[PDB]
Amino acid sequence: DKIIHLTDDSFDTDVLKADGAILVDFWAEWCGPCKMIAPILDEIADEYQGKLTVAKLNIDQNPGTAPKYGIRGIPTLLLFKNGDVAATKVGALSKGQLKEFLDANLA
Repeated sequence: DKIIHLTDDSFDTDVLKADGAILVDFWAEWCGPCKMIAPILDEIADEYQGKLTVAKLNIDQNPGTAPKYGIRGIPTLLLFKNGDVAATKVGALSKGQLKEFLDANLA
């Protein structure tokens, strides 16, 4: 619904050319922690509408994008502000932990 579903072709447009903040989630289907945080990312899209947009890129279906941001470990949450990484979070975390990360880097 409110979450952008990225591909390798849509990443520049959806992410790098966006006028505002976008939380990108680099994930895969076999990754248990990625699946842990997925419903938390749905809640965050709701609570932070007007402040931020959530986007997801699946690194198996789209294998070109991840090695440009040096990703070696999933889930990796990267926060962008007009196309530049502001903040990096590696591994699973809770709703409250993710909020705290957002509130402090939304800045």
